Amino acid sequence: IQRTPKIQVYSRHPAENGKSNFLNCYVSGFHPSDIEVDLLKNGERIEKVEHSDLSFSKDWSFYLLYYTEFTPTEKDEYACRVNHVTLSQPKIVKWDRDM
Amino acid sequence: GSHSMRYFFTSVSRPGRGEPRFIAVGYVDDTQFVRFDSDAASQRMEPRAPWIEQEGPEYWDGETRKVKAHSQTHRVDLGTLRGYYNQSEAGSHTVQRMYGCDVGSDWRFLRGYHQYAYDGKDYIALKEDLRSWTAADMAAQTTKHKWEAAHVAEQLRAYLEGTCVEWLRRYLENGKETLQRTDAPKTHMTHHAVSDHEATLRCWALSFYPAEITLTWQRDGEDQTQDTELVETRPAGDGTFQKWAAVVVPSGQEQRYTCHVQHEGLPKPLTLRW
Amino acid sequence: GLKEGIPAL
Repeated sequence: IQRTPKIQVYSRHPAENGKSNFLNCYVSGFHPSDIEVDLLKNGERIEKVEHSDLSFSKDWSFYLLYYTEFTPTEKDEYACRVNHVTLSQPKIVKWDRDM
Repeated sequence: GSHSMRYFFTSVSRPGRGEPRFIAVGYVDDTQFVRFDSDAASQRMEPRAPWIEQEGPEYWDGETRKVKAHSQTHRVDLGTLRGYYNQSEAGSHTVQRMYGCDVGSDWRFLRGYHQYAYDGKDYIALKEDLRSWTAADMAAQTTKHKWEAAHVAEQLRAYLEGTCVEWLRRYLENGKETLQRTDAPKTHMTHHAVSDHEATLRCWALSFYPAEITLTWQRDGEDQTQDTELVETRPAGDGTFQKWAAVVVPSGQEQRYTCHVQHEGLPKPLTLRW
Repeated sequence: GLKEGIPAL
């Protein structure tokens, strides 16, 4: 079976410029488990990115949290880039900063 | 509220070289407490919550012994399924298993689980009576026959009804400070104007535990599901969860709408209004 | 804690 990932990009806390925070990329609802997830700062790949232990939901679909410490600013743009067998091009989701 | 202990196992075959990638994780409710990864350096079951680090060396030796045996079972399973489905050794395949127990508010046994999937599809599952099997296809039928002859349901029932709940009760007591604490959602509303005629109201629930929550909108006191969006509940990364719900409204009528939040940590549900 | 042994398919 093949299921395409759902992606949310968001901060752990309400974002304020100059205040340390965590940038999250939550990927879920996918199968198989092989997946490539990168966090981006102004188009460039962030290096110090950790992730959760692989687990799955009632319907057997996988989920992972990728995350890194960051300090938001006005200028810096953030995003999550995901590649998976179900995707023809890598999927880039931008951090909206809505909360 | 009810409580649960659940273990999740994933094995992925690596056809080019070597043995499958095996990952095991254990949860109490929505809190991960242990992990094992075949690709990690320790080759030990590792703690992922403070309260399980209370457990001494004999616990960690036992869980490491059992999880490595679980790993070998799944290695053999991948081989068996390749034979049952007449597949080559060229492709990568996945097996997943989940088992565990639910208890109620009184900490007494409520339900048990033991189920299996191959390449993301249902394979075999223990039924709620813990005495019979749901086999999804003819390959799984062969497994069912084998397990029925070897009295596997009886073995699992003994664990799920007894030892499993004893483990859960022990963990609930030892991790009382967090595991028995509810974190009520921190709520607020935001407003987004797309045009002079349309506005979006978003109702936020942040920093809550457990993950179960209901967000609903009303206009003039009656529910509304139309022109609404509800995102999947997501982890904050610090043990708590986040969710939002949105409604599209005519500009100037925001005050008609209310967001309602139901959660275990709230004695009475909350109402928010712009 | 894990079960002492799980069944092979």
